[PDB]
Order: sequence, then C-alpha cells, then structure tokens
Amino acid sequence: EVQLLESGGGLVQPGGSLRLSCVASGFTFSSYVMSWVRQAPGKGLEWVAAISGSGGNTYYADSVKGRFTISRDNSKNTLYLQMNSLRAEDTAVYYCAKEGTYYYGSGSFWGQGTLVTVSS
Amino acid sequence: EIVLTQSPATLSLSPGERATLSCRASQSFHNYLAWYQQKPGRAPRLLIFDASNRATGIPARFSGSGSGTDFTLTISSLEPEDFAVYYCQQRFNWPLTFGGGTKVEIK
Amino acid sequence: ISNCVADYSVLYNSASFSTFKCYGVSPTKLNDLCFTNVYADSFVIRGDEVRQIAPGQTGKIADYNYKLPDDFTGCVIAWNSNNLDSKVGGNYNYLYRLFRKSNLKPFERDISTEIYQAGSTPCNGVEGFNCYFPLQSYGFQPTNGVGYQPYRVVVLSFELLHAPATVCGPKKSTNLVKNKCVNFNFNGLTGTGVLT
Repeated sequence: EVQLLESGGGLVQPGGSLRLSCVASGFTFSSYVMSWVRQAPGKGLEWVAAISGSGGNTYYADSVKGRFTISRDNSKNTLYLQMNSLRAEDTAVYYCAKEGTYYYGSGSFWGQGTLVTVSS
Repeated sequence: EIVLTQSPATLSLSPGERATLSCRASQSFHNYLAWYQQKPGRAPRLLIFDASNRATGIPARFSGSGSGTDFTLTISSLEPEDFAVYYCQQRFNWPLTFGGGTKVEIK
Repeated sequence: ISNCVADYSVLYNSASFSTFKCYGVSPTKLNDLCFTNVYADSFVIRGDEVRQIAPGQTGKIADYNYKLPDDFTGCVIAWNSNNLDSKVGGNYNYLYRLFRKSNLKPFERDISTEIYQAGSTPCNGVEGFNCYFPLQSYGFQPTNGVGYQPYRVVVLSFELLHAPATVCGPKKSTNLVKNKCVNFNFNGLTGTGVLT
C-alpha cells in the first residue's frame, strides 16, 4: 500500500487510558509487518510493539513490562493502542508504520502521526 | 543491551566542506542499518533500504560507508534540504533502541 | 583434478569470457612449471559483486559463504548466464546464506540449515521473530538489472604437495627433422646429434 489512514489523538489526564487506532483497509497484513515508535520531543525514538503478520507472537519493549497493553486481533487485522496509569513520559507523538515484507528490517516508511499531550 | 552513540556534538558548524555523521556503535552488527531525515514539523522518512544504497525517490546525494562497528556517509551537493536533522537507526536487536541525532549551527 | 592433460591458453583466446583476470601468476607463464593437483569449485552469484572474491576483503558471500586463504595463487573465471540460469517465472533453487556465528575460515562447505539465533531466547523449530532462516533465494527474470543478472563463477587453485606432478603444460612439441645436426630434446634427455 502507498497510503495509510491517519490516526487520532487524545488529551487524557494522567492515571487514565488511551484508545486510538490507525487501520488501513484492503491491505495484506502478512507483508509489511507493523511497528510503533514514539517521536519524543527531546531524547529520541523507541520502538513500542510488533506483532506477527499472520497472527502470532508479539514482543514487549525493554521499558514496557506489560504496561502498554497489546491486545490485537488478526481476524479484522486490528491496529490499536491501549495502556494504563498514564504518566508524564507519554508527552510524545505516536507513529503507526511498517517495515518491509520480511521479518527483519529492510526499510520502513512512516506516517504523519498524531501527538498526545500530558497535563495534570 | 545495545548502545547507540551519536557524535560528540561538536559537528554543529558551517555546512561547507561536506561534513559527515559520526554515529558509532562498537558491538556486533550484520550491516543492516537505515537512516532517517527529519525536519521540525515533518514526519521522517527512510534514506537507505539495505546498506549504503539509495532507495527509490532519492538521488545519489547520500551514499553510506562502513560496516561492523562504524558507519558514515559522503554528501555530494549543498542544498536547502541540508539544513535539517539526521537520525541513525539499527534494525536488529528487537528491543530496538534508536539514535538521537544532532543539531547543525550555521556559521 | 588429477592425472590430467589440461590446456589453459584456449581460455584466453576463447574471446567470450568477461573476467579473465586474477592474482598470483599469469597463465602465460604458468605452463612452464609442473603441478600435482588442481582444485575447482562452481557457484552462481549475480552481477556487480564479483569483485570481492579475493582474500582480505569484506562482503556477504565472502564473509559468510566462501572465502580464500591469504596465500592464494589460484585464478578466478566468471561469465554471463543470461540464457541458462535466468528464465521466466523465477528459479528458487539458487540461494545464498545470510547468517552464521563468526568469521569464515577458508575452504569449508556448510549445509547447516539450522536457524541462527540472535537473542537470548531459544528458537525451538518455528520462527520466533529473531531466529531467522539464513537462506534467501533469487528472483530470476529476463529483464533484470546488470548487477542483478546472475553470473557463473568458477574458481580454481593450485598447490605443490610431496606427490609427483600431473600437469606441466603439456607444452606441445615441434615437427620431426632427420639427417641434420640438431639439438634433440625428449622426455628426459638433451643433447646435440643427427637423427637417422
């Protein structure tokens, strides 16, 4: 696919949860395995989640011991976002993107994304 | 786990003399690196698709060099798009910590 | 290759081989010395990366598939494969390795199909998103690029063991001259005399 559907943002207070999505239609989920990365205004970038293209294994981050909940489904090819106990570290930009058709990295084109703001 | 060191932050100089990027990571690699170009207010995009090789949609102004532990580039021509921020990214080590980039101070 | 009679000057005069260049010793000054064993290997790679089949150089096939020792005086021969190797629909019988544990040693063959671990997790059969299958195939299409066009590369090496020699030139001969004072030469004798 050459395009991607633009996601949305939220202004959730800390201690709450975020529920947004970035889902394309008519696209093969087996190729171009998805990836989520945070555009931090500051320190940099870190990968969030990556699930199998046919439905299967997913990996948690080094700083994510199940805090960013990954509940994704392959029948509808769901691309979602859910977490708990919102913190000031979440003041960044969420990016929905995908790498090449192989499991290893071969080039990833990114989307425009939406920023999320933390304020208590 | 994997440490990405992105320059001693002393390369913020005039854009003349074709300044390069000193991204260093002295550990094991399979020469699978990708680079990103970011302008403020703009989403970043890829530069190379496997290693030291320009993908479709970009000319030969960027050409990578290096393997194993070090990687750099040679820029060809000065451009208004040269006043921007480059990123260093690696593809293996699935925790997947990334680079930080650097600033350019025009003199 | 042993107990052979080999011709080497026909390869230079074949006028159909793209890469007639190697190191060690020229083939013109090669047929004046006797050799005891000839080795030969055959493999297929694509176009523009035929340069790094030499010791002391990096690469993917050179560091993980096939390399040469530092004291390599042998020769390398390559040519195009536009007709036989490349066809329509693709050929998935040509694959190249990606992953192995460390730096390669010269002259060994690995049929290790076991998937190479990257992280600390065990692999255990089915792909665990890091433990990859190290072999990737080639997409053969008749309208491929110059660097993506497959080439047939054959390397050869020469050595000198304590075994007796097999191939020298075989350096040919001349015509036969009788009833004249000549310098006769033969298999193991030299001298001046007249032949009747």
